[PDB]
Amino acid sequence: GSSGSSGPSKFIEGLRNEEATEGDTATLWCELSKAAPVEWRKGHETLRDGDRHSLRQDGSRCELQIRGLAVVDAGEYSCVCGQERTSATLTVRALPARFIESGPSSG
Repeated sequence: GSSGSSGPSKFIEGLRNEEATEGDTATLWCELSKAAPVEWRKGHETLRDGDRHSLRQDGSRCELQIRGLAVVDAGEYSCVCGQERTSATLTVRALPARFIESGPSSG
């Protein structure tokens, strides 16, 4: 018929340097050798779902979301599931200080 679950949870693809643009919403993902609840961390704190953050994983796929990208956010995100742990640097290009204009010409 079917099989069970053998071996712990090990990152297959692992997290890679995610470079996005300020303002946008960075989205990182990583494959898992097995289906299990993982955890995301940003520096000296454990990310959580509810505050400008979305932590969810489908079967054996993790996907972290960080609404409100900033220059400070860009650093190093770590993912912990059980015994193994991965890390990756995130870059955030600060939007070019621009201005808004009503209109070039009139008519």
